[PDB]
Amino acid sequence: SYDIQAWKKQCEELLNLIFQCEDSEPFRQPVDLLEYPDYRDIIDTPMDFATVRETLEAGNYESPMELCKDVRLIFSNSKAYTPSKRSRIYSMSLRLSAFFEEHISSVLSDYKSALRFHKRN
Ligand SMILES: COCCNC(=O)N1CCN(C(=O)c2cccs2)CC1
Repeated sequence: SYDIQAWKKQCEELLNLIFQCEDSEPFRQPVDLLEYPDYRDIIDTPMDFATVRETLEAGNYESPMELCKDVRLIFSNSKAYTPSKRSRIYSMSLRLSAFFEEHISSVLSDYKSALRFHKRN
């Protein structure tokens, strides 16, 4: 299954599955500072799923590993901001992270396999 470009549409599909999840509700767009005045005291590099989709659709990811690093940053930002491990929004992040990781694993494997096949000779 050696298509080097297949990851992109697979990532567009998994973003659609994430935008149909109620658990993505907090992570679709940026944190408003009026609501969270200290957010940028704690979080150096904001990230949200609309920004990930924009970066993909513009052609500014070279690999699904780059997309995966930004999605992971959405979840580490929630872990760094939460004042408790049992907050609503951090709890939503952990379920959404599990869903993401379950679905991205074959996208990554298939892409890495395709590059190795390309380089074989
Ligand atoms: C509806 O969503 C609006 C945009 N998102 C947003 O305001 N936030 C998600 C990122 N945040 C967090 O993960 C945490 C908050 C409380 C604990 S963690 C901080 C608030």
